Amino acid sequence: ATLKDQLIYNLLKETPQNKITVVGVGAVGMACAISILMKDLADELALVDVIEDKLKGEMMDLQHGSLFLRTPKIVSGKDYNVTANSKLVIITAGARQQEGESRLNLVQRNVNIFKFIIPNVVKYSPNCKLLIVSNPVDILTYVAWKISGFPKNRVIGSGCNLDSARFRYLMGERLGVHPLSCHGWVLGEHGDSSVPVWSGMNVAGVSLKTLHPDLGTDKDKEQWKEVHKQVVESAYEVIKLKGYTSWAIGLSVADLAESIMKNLRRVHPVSTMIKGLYGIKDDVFLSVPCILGQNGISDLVKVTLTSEEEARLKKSADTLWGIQKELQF
Amino acid sequence: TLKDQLIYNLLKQTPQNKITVVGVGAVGMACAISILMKDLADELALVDVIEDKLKGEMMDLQHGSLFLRTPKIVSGKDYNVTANSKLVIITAGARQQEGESRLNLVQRNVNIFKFIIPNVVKYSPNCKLLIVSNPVDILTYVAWKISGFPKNRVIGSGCNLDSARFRYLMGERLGVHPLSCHGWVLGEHGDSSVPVWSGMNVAGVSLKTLHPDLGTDKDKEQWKEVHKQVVESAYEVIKLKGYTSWAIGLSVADLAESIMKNLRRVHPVSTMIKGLYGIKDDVFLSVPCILGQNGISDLVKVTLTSEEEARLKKSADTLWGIQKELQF
Amino acid sequence: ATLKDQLIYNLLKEEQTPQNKITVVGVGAVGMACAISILMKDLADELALVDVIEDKLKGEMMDLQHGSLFLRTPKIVSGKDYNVTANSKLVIITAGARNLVQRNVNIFKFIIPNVVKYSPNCKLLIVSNPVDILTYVAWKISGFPKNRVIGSGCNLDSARFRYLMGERLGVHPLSCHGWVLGEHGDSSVPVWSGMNVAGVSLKTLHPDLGTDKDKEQWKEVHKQVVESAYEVIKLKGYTSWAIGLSVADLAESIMKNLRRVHPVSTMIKGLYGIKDDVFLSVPCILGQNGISDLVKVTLTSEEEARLKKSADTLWGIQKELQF
Amino acid sequence: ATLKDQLIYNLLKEEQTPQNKITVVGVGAVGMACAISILMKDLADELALVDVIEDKLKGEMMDLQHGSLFLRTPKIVSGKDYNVTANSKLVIITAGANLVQRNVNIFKFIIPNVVKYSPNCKLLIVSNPVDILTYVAWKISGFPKNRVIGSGCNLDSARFRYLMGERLGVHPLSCHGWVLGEHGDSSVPVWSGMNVAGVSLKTLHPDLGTDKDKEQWKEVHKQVVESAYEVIKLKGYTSWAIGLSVADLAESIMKNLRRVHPVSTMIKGLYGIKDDVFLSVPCILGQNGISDLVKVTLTSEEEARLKKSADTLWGIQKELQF
Ligand SMILES: NC(=O)c1ccc[n+]([C@@H]2O[C@H](COP(=O)([O-])OP(=O)(O)OC[C@H]3O[C@@H](n4cnc5c(N)ncnc54)[C@H](O)[C@@H]3O)[C@@H](O)[C@H]2O)c1
Ligand SMILES: NC(=O)c1ccc[n+]([C@@H]2O[C@H](COP(=O)([O-])OP(=O)(O)OC[C@H]3O[C@@H](n4cnc5c(N)ncnc54)[C@H](O)[C@@H]3O)[C@@H](O)[C@H]2O)c1
Ligand SMILES: NC(=O)c1ccc[n+]([C@@H]2O[C@H](COP(=O)([O-])OP(=O)(O)OC[C@H]3O[C@@H](n4cnc5c(N)ncnc54)[C@H](O)[C@@H]3O)[C@@H](O)[C@H]2O)c1
Ligand SMILES: NC(=O)c1ccc[n+]([C@@H]2O[C@H](COP(=O)([O-])OP(=O)(O)OC[C@H]3O[C@@H](n4cnc5c(N)ncnc54)[C@H](O)[C@@H]3O)[C@@H](O)[C@H]2O)c1
Ligand SMILES: O=C1N[C@](c2ccsc2)(c2cccc(Oc3ccc(F)cc3)n2)CC(O)=C1Sc1ccccc1Cl
Ligand SMILES: O=C1N[C@](c2ccsc2)(c2cccc(Oc3ccc(F)cc3)n2)CC(O)=C1Sc1ccccc1Cl
Ligand SMILES: O=C1N[C@](c2ccsc2)(c2cccc(Oc3ccc(F)cc3)n2)CC(O)=C1Sc1ccccc1Cl
Repeated sequence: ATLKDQLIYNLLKETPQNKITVVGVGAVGMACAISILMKDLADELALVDVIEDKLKGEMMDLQHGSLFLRTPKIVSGKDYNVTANSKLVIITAGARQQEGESRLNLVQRNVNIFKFIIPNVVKYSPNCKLLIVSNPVDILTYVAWKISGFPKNRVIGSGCNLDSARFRYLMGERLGVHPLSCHGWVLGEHGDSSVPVWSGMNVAGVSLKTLHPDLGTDKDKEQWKEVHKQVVESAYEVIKLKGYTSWAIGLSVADLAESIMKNLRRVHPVSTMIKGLYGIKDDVFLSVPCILGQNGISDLVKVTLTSEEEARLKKSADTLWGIQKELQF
Repeated sequence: TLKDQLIYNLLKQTPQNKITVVGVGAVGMACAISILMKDLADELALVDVIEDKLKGEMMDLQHGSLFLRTPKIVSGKDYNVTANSKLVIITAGARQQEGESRLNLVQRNVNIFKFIIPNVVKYSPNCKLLIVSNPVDILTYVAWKISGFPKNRVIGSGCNLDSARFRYLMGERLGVHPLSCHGWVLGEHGDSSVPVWSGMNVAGVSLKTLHPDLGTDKDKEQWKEVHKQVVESAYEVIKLKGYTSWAIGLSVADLAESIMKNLRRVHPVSTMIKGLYGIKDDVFLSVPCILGQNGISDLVKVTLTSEEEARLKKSADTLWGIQKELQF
Repeated sequence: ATLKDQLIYNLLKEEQTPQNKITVVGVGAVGMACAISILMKDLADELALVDVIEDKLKGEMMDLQHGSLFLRTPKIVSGKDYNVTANSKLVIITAGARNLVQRNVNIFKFIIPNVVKYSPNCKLLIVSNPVDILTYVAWKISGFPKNRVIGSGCNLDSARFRYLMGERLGVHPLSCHGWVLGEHGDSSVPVWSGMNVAGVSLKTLHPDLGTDKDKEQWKEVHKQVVESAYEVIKLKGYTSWAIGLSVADLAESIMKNLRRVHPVSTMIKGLYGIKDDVFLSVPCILGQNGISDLVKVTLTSEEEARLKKSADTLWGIQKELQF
Repeated sequence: ATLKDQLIYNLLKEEQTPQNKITVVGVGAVGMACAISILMKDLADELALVDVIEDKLKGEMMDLQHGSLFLRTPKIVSGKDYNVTANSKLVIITAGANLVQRNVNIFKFIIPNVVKYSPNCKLLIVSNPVDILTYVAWKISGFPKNRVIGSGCNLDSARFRYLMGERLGVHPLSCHGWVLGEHGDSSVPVWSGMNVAGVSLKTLHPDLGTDKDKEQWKEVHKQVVESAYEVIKLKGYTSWAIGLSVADLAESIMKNLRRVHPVSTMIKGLYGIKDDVFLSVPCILGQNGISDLVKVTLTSEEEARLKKSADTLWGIQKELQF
């Protein structure tokens, strides 16, 4: 008999219980993978990409670290059979933006990628929650929702989670306080058009807007509006300096994955179907504070916005619908 | 100011558990993320020669602060940023191209070390040095010679990764988690590494006793192939993704953990093995070491078979050959 | 209107089934140490507590709930009725007052049918003493396959042994390997042949290891394991922290399907000349289906005889039990 | 030669100073809950335990030591002699016997013994009445106010957030609310700062925390007080919730996180308080203890409860001999 048979007596012959799939093993996908592995959120990790060499190499590199991890099974493949029975599927797959090329071009190029991915994911994990990271995240969340046929609670966009995370870091740096104790919400459209909700900004329940009524206005001597401007600046700066962003997004995604996998019911700024709110009548996804758990977005926090903040959200929803109506599905 | 209206200042201290990472490439950054997610430091310093990459990497880590428990992340080309580090991790250096040997990088990484090591020692004279840059065994010796530090404070990542990979492969063959599969890969980190077949066990049950052909050419199960798979492992990963990062990042954080927490765990790491196995030269290679707050305080004297001791001295002879032809 | 309705807009109605639920039966010193350790290791999305003393039970549940801000287990429940334990992945039995096998078999006769009724697919983790007999009792009453009925067995004995080994060598217990097998407690067997640091056999280096002609008296380390148990009980009246931690470690392998090897009590019929339905500790592979595999340890004639003697004793008691 | 010498080659002799040492004084239900929580959060490289009951102390130490295989704290020590506490970064006082003079007398022995072995430590006071006993520890130690911290309203605040969470169907982490002033019966819920995702509950419901409230949110604070008495009535004491809240404070101190916590501090100069009185306000907590304070703007009613508490505490404090 084999050494295995000489050493081990088998009792049982024969599904993963807390499986997570990462689609796209680029810099974002891999940072999501390592963060999830170090937070023990899954009993099985699946990786999918179209570049087979890179995919196998990334899987092997992770597997070689098994001794230091508590995720006993790490798999990869171009075939979505490796994703079967995932509780959560994270989409970080995307086309590399060409020089000159417009952003509407990239939208459709990523829609074409999504037209192949989403049916393959839903076929192997029909009851999964979809977590969209790929840009433009608000449009691609809508695309994922339309293709999948899933109820809106199971289609989550990373949205303004990173924007809010960056805002809190910058707030923290200005005040000499840990970002955990600095509260502030960046809502609406992820990226350039995001809305800092000045009314909600506080340390220990002390409203910064109450203490300083000029907060977030051009009338502000301290120019706190620059803290939101810097959120936008930092994204461009990181890309200019290292060519991409990975660690910050990976960490923010693992945080969302934690609330879903552990059914924590924490409130996060994530992209959801906001039709019926703030005068929005189109099928658009934008970030609002959402209760996140085992069934995805179960609830949403109704944030009271100023006329300016509400108009900004409306304008973003009109822009997103404009792109969404002209997409080829 | 709004800061003064909101916060009243009471006090107008040195970092207590500071770690520096030198070299922010794929290895350095994987070491950084692994250390950050294991809460090993109250302060993380990053050093590199590439300005842009350094600032970008620091900023990317800082933007994830909300999800971390390391309140201070700093970077700079000037080593004043590294002052009073408990542990300095060196990952700076030229890496293998597809198929290239680690010994081929020695000359240019030794020059890189001639600049780094004096700068690190100047700002952290009492730190422990953790060397990752390849060839790791020779570069650990180089760091030891340049620094003038006692041998206990100069640690090379060594065969820690080789042993982790071996245990993973053992685990996959037996259907057991690597944590429960015990086996030691010693000597040089690389082509001349030694799998110690005598110490391979699950729950104290010797695999060599149960299968006397273990690690021999007479083996029908070809267990010797598990070690070949360990030797080839970096070459295969380099061929597929162009470098290795995750596995080494994880193994370094494991060593950082034993040092920062003074655990006194036994790890296969690069060390001054003069006086052991008939070695009379200042050779650095992997043996099981007790790792704590003062680095390597103790060494485990592994009993090697005639053939296993042979293979280890072959590894030591190779490394000394390269080591001896070096001007400081 | 409610402030909840003014603040929160509901999207989903029906709240689903718990995915990673753990139940602790008996909220004594052992049960509560098991509970806090599992909570601080984030092994469960829901924790259920059961006891017969209703006031203590509610107080313990409330004390844990008040620490929620510092935890990642969003639901903590308790009750005398086993409906609170429904759909548990793992049920830990620490129930009964801390000779006493007959009163403990009788409470198991009430507890086990109640646990299996609400969680038919759970793994059973038995801690209550005599753990080896009570694991057999749980197996018989539940009707579960042997893989889903685990006794804490020699896990604590082995942990204590490794601690003492570590202290003697100046090495962390994690790097000190040694297995204490068979019957939990006084009759446990230290397997001297498997004792090592970095794969270096202590018995090979010192052939007198675990013998009376040993000048270093390493046999005393096992003697100290037994002595320490009595000492802790003499000094504080019970043991809680060490058993709590060891149980959370078992819970981790099970919940995370790690397939790590642990010294736990299992049905060892067919091994070491044992022909009866007896549960004794051997190294077991632990995962989502409980004990899927067992490590066949090579024992000396003396070590094998000690297990056979323990098996004859345990079967003697077991034979006379009525279910 | 010994098996240890045959197996291990020693490189270093000198084995010195613990880098991240924590001491727990009083191994009762509170002390032991603090100990296990700190051990499971890997906050220390060394744990020291002190008590007057020698048998219980050794038994508790041994029970923790037997769990070493599952921990990352390589050294657990105990003793009646404070030599075991030398060079602690943090010293947690949970020792205890109206009741104030009995505890003051216990503190007159403890605090000098702690300060001589760990002159640079931060003192974390849990023993009740925590606000008076934090003042007592500060007076006896002679330490600057930044290094003398009372657990204060940390537990009150945590309980409040738990109850808020249960009412809203939201995790306590996402439910924000501050309970300040005097720990216990006289604690002040700051209704203005209560929010979920920056949405002020008082703005949405102006009747929040008043008797005019049809939803009776004032009852959530009443329930915080009710729950403390209930837990004591049901199990005889509280341990897990306090051990966890202390471990959270220990984390921000040991890791220099600079997180904001409701803890007891010397509040002379604030809210018209002119006496040396300790009570809870949101404090920035790090490696030097309380480095900063958040100046919370309070209503007339909230400020009145806090000043009233300060007058009462000073009344007791002036009538104490030490
Ligand atoms: N939401 C956020 O805050 C945030 C932040 C940073 C980046 N991003 C986005 O995440 C995406 C990925 O970023 P990146 O840096 O990792 O890009 P990347 O180019 O490095 O990686 C993308 C990966 O997607 C893969 N891919 C392409 N087509 C695929 C397909 N049909 N199936 C599976 N995989 C496929 C590629 O092969 C590649 O490996 C981008 O769209 C980016 O804009 C979002
Ligand atoms: N098991 C192991 O020990 C192990 C495993 C994998 C890789 N490695 C080694 O780690 C090293 C780094 O690998 P990599 O993939 O990160 O290479 P990399 O090219 O991605 O990064 C190397 C970094 O070193 C920096 N650097 C060069 N000179 C420097 C200087 N004088 N000061 C500071 N920084 C300087 C570079 O600028 C670069 O950022 C290599 O030597 C590699 O072989 C070791
Ligand atoms: N296997 C080991 O290594 C190990 C180590 C230590 C203790 N133990 C055992 O664990 C058990 C418990 O220890 P303890 O110190 O917590 O005892 P304990 O007396 O403090 O607590 C026992 C609890 O069981 C409860 N109980 C009694 N009947 C019950 C019933 N029908 N249903 C539910 N609960 C019931 C009691 O009310 C009590 O709360 C003992 O049998 C003890 O010997 C085992
Ligand atoms: N939110 C809070 O601040 C909070 C919550 C709960 C309890 N507490 C307080 O914590 C304290 C302890 O609670 P407990 O349940 O553990 O009490 P306990 O009676 O169980 O334990 C107290 C311990 O203090 C020890 N002790 C007495 N004198 C001592 C001395 N001179 N030196 C060292 N140790 C000594 C006792 O021996 C005993 O072990 C009480 O004052 C209690 O009110 C505070
Ligand atoms: O950090 C980030 N790096 C990004 C990136 C990552 C790899 S290439 C580009 C990045 C950065 C700057 C503009 C930018 O513009 C876009 C927007 C959509 C699109 F399809 C392509 C580029 N994208 C993607 C992204 O969304 C973020 S977050 C961010 C972006 C802008 C403002 C504020 C925030 Cl918080
Ligand atoms: O640490 C412990 N405290 C105990 C206890 C718990 C509450 S009151 C008594 C304790 C101690 C001594 C004998 C004792 O009696 C028994 C009874 C039945 C039985 F199967 C084993 C021991 N029980 C329970 C227990 O099993 C342990 S572990 C242990 C016990 C004896 C020797 C070695 C070890 Cl490792
Ligand atoms: O949970 C708790 N259990 C307590 C206890 C602990 C062991 S015996 C009594 C507890 C509870 C109720 C009143 C009570 O009264 C006292 C008695 C003596 C004294 F010096 C201070 C307070 N003590 C101590 C304590 O401070 C808390 S927290 C708390 C207490 C009251 C209201 C609100 C909160 Cl958050």
